[PDB]
Amino acid sequence: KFGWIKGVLVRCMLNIWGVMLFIRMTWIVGQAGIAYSCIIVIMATVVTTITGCSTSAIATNGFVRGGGAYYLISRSLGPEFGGSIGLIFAFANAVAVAMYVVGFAETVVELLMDSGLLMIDQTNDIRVIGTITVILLLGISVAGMEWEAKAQIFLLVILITAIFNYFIGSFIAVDSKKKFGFFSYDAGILAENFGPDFRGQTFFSVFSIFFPAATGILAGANISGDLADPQMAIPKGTLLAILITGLVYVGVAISAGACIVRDATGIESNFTLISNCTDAACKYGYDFSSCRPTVEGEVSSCKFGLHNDFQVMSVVSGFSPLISAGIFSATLSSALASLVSAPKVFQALCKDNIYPGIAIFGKGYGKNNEPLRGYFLTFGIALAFILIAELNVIAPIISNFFLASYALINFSVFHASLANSPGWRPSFKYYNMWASLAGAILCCVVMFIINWWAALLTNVIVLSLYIYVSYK
Amino acid sequence: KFGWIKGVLVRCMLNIWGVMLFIRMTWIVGQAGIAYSCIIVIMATVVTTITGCSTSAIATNGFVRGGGAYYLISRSLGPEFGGSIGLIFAFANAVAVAMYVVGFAETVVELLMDSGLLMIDQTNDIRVIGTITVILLLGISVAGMEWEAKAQIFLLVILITAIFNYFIGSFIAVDSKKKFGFFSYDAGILAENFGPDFRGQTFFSVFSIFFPAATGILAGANISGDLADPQMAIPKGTLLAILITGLVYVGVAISAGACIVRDATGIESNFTLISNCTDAACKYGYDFSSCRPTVEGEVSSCKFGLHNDFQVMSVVSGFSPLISAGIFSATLSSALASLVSAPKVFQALCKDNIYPGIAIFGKGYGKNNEPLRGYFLTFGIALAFILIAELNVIAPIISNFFLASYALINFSVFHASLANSPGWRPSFKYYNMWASLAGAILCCVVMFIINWWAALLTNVIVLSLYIYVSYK
Ligand SMILES: CCCCCCCC/C=C/CCCCCCCC(=O)O[C@@H](COC(=O)CCCCCCCCCCCCCCC)COP(=O)([O-])OCC[N+](C)(C)C
Ligand SMILES: CCCCCCCC/C=C/CCCCCCCC(=O)O[C@@H](COC(=O)CCCCCCCCCCCCCCC)COP(=O)([O-])OCC[N+](C)(C)C
Ligand SMILES: CCCCCCCC/C=C/CCCCCCCC(=O)O[C@@H](COC(=O)CCCCCCCCCCCCCCC)COP(=O)([O-])OCC[N+](C)(C)C
Ligand SMILES: CCCCCCCC/C=C\CCCCCCCC(=O)O[C@@H](COC(=O)CCCCCCCCCCCCCCC)COP(=O)([O-])OCC[N+](C)(C)C
Ligand SMILES: CCCCCCCC/C=C\CCCCCCCC(=O)O[C@@H](COC(=O)CCCCCCCCCCCCCCC)COP(=O)([O-])OCC[N+](C)(C)C
Ligand SMILES: CCCCCCCC/C=C\CCCCCCCC(=O)O[C@@H](COC(=O)CCCCCCCCCCCCCCC)COP(=O)([O-])OCC[N+](C)(C)C
Ligand SMILES: CCCCCCCC/C=C\CCCCCCCC(=O)O[C@@H](COC(=O)CCCCCCCCCCCCCCC)COP(=O)([O-])OCC[N+](C)(C)C
Ligand SMILES: [Cl-]
Ligand SMILES: [Cl-]
Ligand SMILES: [Cl-]
Ligand SMILES: [Cl-]
Ligand SMILES: [K+]
Ligand SMILES: [K+]
Repeated sequence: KFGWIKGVLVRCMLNIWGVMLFIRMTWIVGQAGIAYSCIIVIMATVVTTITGCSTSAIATNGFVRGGGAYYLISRSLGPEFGGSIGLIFAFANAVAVAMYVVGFAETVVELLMDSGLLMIDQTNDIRVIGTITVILLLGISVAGMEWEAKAQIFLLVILITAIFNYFIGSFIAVDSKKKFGFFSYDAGILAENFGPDFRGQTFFSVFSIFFPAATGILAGANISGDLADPQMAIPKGTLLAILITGLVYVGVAISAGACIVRDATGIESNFTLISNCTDAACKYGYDFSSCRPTVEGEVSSCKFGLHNDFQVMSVVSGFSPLISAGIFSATLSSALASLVSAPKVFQALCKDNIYPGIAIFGKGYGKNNEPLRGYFLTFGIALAFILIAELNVIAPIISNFFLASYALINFSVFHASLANSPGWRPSFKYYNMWASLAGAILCCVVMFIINWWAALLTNVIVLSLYIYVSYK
Repeated sequence: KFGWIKGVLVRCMLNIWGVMLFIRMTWIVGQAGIAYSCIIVIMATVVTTITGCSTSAIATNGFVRGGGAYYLISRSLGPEFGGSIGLIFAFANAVAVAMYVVGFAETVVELLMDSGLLMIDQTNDIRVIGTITVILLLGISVAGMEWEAKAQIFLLVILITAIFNYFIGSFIAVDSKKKFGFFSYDAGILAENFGPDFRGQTFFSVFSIFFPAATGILAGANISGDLADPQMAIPKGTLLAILITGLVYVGVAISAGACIVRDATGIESNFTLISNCTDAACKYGYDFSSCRPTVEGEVSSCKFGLHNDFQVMSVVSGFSPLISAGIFSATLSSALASLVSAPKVFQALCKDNIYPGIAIFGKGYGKNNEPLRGYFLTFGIALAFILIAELNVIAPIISNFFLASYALINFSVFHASLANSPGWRPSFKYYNMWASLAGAILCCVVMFIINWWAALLTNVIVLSLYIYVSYK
C-alpha cells in the first residue's frame, strides 16, 4: 500500500507533465500573448479542478477496498454512466499514447537533424522512430512492470531538475544565445509579447493543443486498490498536483514571453545598437526584420524565435543536452502511464458483460491476469495514430476525448446528486452539484467550439451507449 | 366535425404552400442546379414523410375524443417529451408568423417600387408594412375566427389557379418577355441550368431557406377534436398533402430551370442571332454577358434572371397582376394558420402545470377561452423578428426550430417503441421505429450542419427541459 505522496501525488505529477511542457509551451506564448496563454492555463485548471472535485466526491462515497478507476465510478453511479465513461476513457488513453510517443519521436528526429543523421524525410523519420518506441514501450508493459514502481521517483527528479535548469538559465544573459532570440529578462520583450499574433491559428485552436498538458489527473484514482486510505489520498494528491503543475505552466509561459522575441535570424550582427529606424525592442544590436511575414495568410520564413523553432527551451537552458533531455522522461513516463491504464479500464469493463461483443478482451494471460488482447488493441489504436506524424493534428483529438470524459464525469455526479440516487452520499467538503453542472456544460461547449463534427460524433456515440445500457 | 378532405387535406395544403412557392423557388434553382434543387426537395420530403408516419403512429394510438396537437403527444408519450415538443413547436410557429408576413411585406414593397410609391428605403418599408399586417392579422385571430373556416376553400382555389397560371404561361413564348430572361422550354437553358453556381451561398445554406416550404404538416393533427374520425383522417390527409406539395415543388423547380436563364439585362436587342463568339445558349438574339460577376467573391450587378429579381414567376405567368397575387393568399393563409396554432399549443401546455412560471398564459378570456395573453406573446415574438426585414436571415431560424421539433417527435416515438411504454400500441401500417430513429438522426445532423451554435443552444435547452420534468 502506498501513501498519498508516492501513490497519488507523484503519479499525477508524472502523468500531467508531458509533451507540451518543453516542446510546445513557448510556441503557445508565441501564437497567443502572455495574457491569452495565462487565460488558457487558467481555463484548463478550472476544468480540471472541477473534475478533480467530482472525482473526489466519487472517491469519498464509501467503497474502500477493491478499487480502480472503473470500479468507483460504476459502483457509486450506475452502469449506464460507468460503461460509457470507461469506454471513452479507455479510448482517450489509447489515443494519448500516440501523442506522447510522437512528441518523443519529434524530439529525437530534431536532435538527429542537428547532427548529420538523416535517413528519410523529416515526417517519415517520426513514423520510423515512433514505431520503434511503441513496440519497445509495449515490451516494458508486459515484461517489466516491477521496476516501473521504483523508477518513477527517478523520473520525477530528472524532470524537476530540467525545470530548474530552464528557470535558472533564463537569468543568465549569454551573448552567444542572442541571434536565437533569448535576450535577458527585458521590459521591451515583455510589452511586445503581451498580445496575440495567431500566425495561422486561433484562440480555441491553441487551447486544443494546450489542453492535453492538463489531462492525466485520474492517474491517482486509477490505483485505488493499491492505496492505504483512498478517502484521504485521492482528494489530496489530485488537487495538489493540479495546483503545482498549473503554477509551473504559468511560470513557464510568463518567463518564456518576457525574454524571447517572436522571430530571429540565426545570424549574428556586429553592431551593438542598430540605427533608430525600427524600434522593435531588439536594441541589443539585432535587426530581426525580414522575418516577419508579409501577407496575413502565410507563416514566417524564419528559423528561430518563439514562433518557429519548437525547441527554444533548450537554448535558454544552462545545460541543454542532458538536463533538458527530461523531454524523454516526461514523454516516456506519460506514454507508459497511458499504455497500462487503457487496457486496465477496458479489461475491468469487459468483465461486466455490459456491451455484447467485446468480451474477449478480458481474458488476462499469465499470473497477474494482465490483459494481453487489450494491450495489443491499445498498441493497434496507438500505431494507427502514430502514422499521422504531426503533433498539432493529434493533440485536438486527445483534447476532444478528454473533454468528453471529464464532461461525462461531471454530469454523472450532478445527475446522481439531482436524482437522489440510493447509494449516493458524497462526504467531500468541496463538492457542489452546480459546480459539476457548470464544469460539464463548459467542457461540452468547448468541445463543440474546438471541432463541431467530432463533438457531434462523440456526443451521439455517448448518447447511444447510454440508451443501450438503460433498456437492456 | 370535418371530413378528411376539408379538415386535414385542405388545412395541410394551405399551411405547407407559403412564401417560398412563388417568391424563392426560382432563386433556389438559380443558386443550386436543377439536380441539386431536386435533391433538396427530395430530402425535405423524406424528413416530412418520416415525421408524418410518426405523427400517424401517435394519432392511431387510441384516444379519439378531446384532441389537439399537444394532447395526443402528451397522452401517448410522457409529459417529459410532450412539454418540450409543445414548447419548441409553440416557439417555432410564433417565429414562423414573422417569416410569412415578411414575405408578404416584401412582395407588397416590390409592387409599390414598380410604381412610384416609395416612402422610406426598401428595408424600412418592409418594417412598416410588416408591422401593419401583423396587427391586422392579430385582429382577425381574436375577432373573426368564424369566417376563416369558410374562407379556406376560397384561398385554395385562388392558390391552385395561380399555380396553373404559371404552368400554362410557361408554354407561351412571348417575345416581349425576353430581356427578362424567360425564353421558351429550351434544351440549351436546361443543360446550362443543370449544375450549381452558388453565387454567395452553399448547399445546406440553400436547403435552410427551402425547408420552411416543407413545414406545416402538423396542421391536420392540430385539430383532432374537430375531426370526425381522427384514426383515418390524420394519416390520410397528411401523407397525401406531403406528396402533392412535393410534386408541385419538383415541377416548379424543373419548369423554372428549363426556361429561364440565370442573368439578363432588361434591355431589348435588335438582333435575332448574335455573332458566334459567346455560345451562352441565348441564340435568340440576346447577349447576356457583362452581367456574370467578375470575381468569385461578389454578387452579380444585374437586375433580372433566375439569380436576381426574386419575382420572375410573375413574368412567366400568363396574367401576372391578379392571378399571381396568390402570393397574398399563400402567405396570409400560412401566417394566419401559425398565429392561431402557437397560442393554442401554449395554452394547452400552460394548463398542465409542468413548467413553473408560465401559468399565467392559460387564462382564456371570453366565451371560447381563447388565450389572449398567448396571442399577445405570439404577437410580441413575431414583431421582434419582423424588424429583421430580410427573409434570407429569418428562414434558417425557422428551419432550425422545425427540424428540432420534428427530430423530437421522431425520437419520442422511437424511444416509446424501444422502452416498451405501458400504453403504446401504434396500430398504423407504415410505422417502423428504425425509420423514426433515422429521421431523428437526420434532422439533428442537418440542424447542426446548417448552424452549429444555434443547434447546440436548441439541443441544450431541450435536454434541460427533459431533465427538469423527469426529476420533478
Ligand atoms: C432538439 C432535439 C433533437 C433530438 C434528436 C435525437 C438525437 C439523435 C440521438 C440518437 C441516439 C441513438 C440511440 C440508439 C439506441 C440504440 C438501440 C438500442 O438501444 O439497442 C437495440 C439494439 O441492440 C443491439 O444489439 C445494438 C447494440 C449497440 C447499439 C448502440 C451502439 C451504437 C453506437 C456505438 C458505436 C460503437 C461505439 C464503440 C466504439 C467507441 C436493442 O434492440 P431490441 O431488439 O429492441 O432489444 C429489445 C429489448 N428491449 C425492448 C427492452 C429494448
Ligand atoms: C445523416 C443521416 C443518417 C441516416 C441513418 C442513421 C443511422 C440510424 C439508422 C438505423 C436503422 C438501421 C437499423 C435497423 C436494423 C433493424 C433489423 C431488424 O429488422 O430486426 C429487428 C431489430 O432488431 C435488431 O437487430 C436491430 C439492429 C440495429 C441496432 C442499431 C441501431 C442503430 C444505432 C444508431 C446509433 C447512431 C448512428 C450513428 C453512430 C455512428 C426489428 O425491430 P424489433 O426489435 O423487432 O421491433 C419492432 C417492433 N414493431 C414490432 C414495433 C412493432
Ligand atoms: C460526451 C458527453 C458530454 C456530456 C455533457 C453533458 C452536458 C449537457 C448539459 C445539459 C444541461 C441540462 C441540465 C440542467 C437541468 C437541471 C434541472 C434542474 O436542476 O431543476 C431543478 C431545480 O432547478 C429549478 O428549480 C429551476 C426552475 C426551473 C428551470 C428548469 C431547468 C432549467 C431549464 C433552462 C431552459 C430555459 C428554457 C427557456 C424557455 C422556457 C428541479 O428542482 P426539483 O423539482 O426540486 O428537483 C429535485 C429532484 N428530486 C425531488 C428527486 C430531489
Ligand atoms: C457556457 C460555459 C460556462 C457555463 C457556466 C454557467 C452554466 C450554468 C450552470 C449552473 C448555474 C448555477 C446555478 C446556481 C443555483 C444555486 C441556488 C441554490 O443554492 O439552490 C439550492 C437551494 O435550494 C433552494 O432554496 C431553491 C433555489 C432554486 C434552486 C436553484 C436551481 C438553479 C437551476 C439552474 C439550471 C441551469 C440549466 C443550464 C442550462 C443552460 C437548491 O439546491 P441545493 O440545496 O444546493 O442541493 C444541494 C444538494 N447537495 C448538498 C447534495 C449537494
Ligand atoms: C450565445 C451564448 C454564448 C455562450 C458563451 C460560452 C463561452 C464561449 C466563449 C467564447 C465565445 C466564442 C468566441 C470565439 C468564436 C469561435 C471561433 C472559432 O474558433 O470558430 C469556430 C466556429 O466558427 C464560427 O462560426 C464561430 C461563430 C461563433 C460561435 C461560438 C459562440 C457560440 C458559443 C456556444 C453557444 C451554445 C451555448 C450553450 C448553452 C450555454 C470553429 O470552427 P470549426 O469549423 O468547428 O473548427 C474546425 C477544426 N478543424 C480545423 C480541426 C477542422
Ligand atoms: C452518421 C450519423 C453520425 C452523427 C454525427 C455525424 C458527424 C457530422 C456529419 C457530417 C458533417 C460534415 C461537415 C464538415 C464540414 C467541414 C468544416 C466546415 O466547413 O464547417 C462548416 C460546414 O458548413 C458548411 O455548410 C460548409 C459547406 C459544406 C461543407 C460540407 C458539409 C457536409 C458535406 C455532406 C455531409 C452529408 C451529411 C449527411 C446528410 C445527408 C461550418 O460552418 P456553418 O455551420 O455553416 O456556420 C453557419 C453560421 N451562419 C449561419 C452564421 C452562416
Ligand atoms: C449537443 C447537445 C449537448 C448535450 C449532449 C448530451 C450528451 C449525452 C450524454 C449523457 C447525457 C445522458 C442523457 C439523459 C440524462 C439522464 C436523465 C434522464 O433522462 O433520466 C431518465 C432516464 O433516461 C432514460 O431512461 C433514457 C434516456 C432518454 C434521453 C433522451 C433525451 C432526448 C433529448 C435529445 C437532445 C440531446 C441530443 C444530443 C445531440 C445528438 C429518467 O430516469 P429513470 O427514472 O431512472 O429511468 C429508468 C429507466 N430504466 C429503468 C430503464 C433505467
Ligand atoms: Cl502533455
Ligand atoms: Cl485523465
Ligand atoms: Cl413557405
Ligand atoms: Cl408543422
Ligand atoms: K498530460
Ligand atoms: K410552409
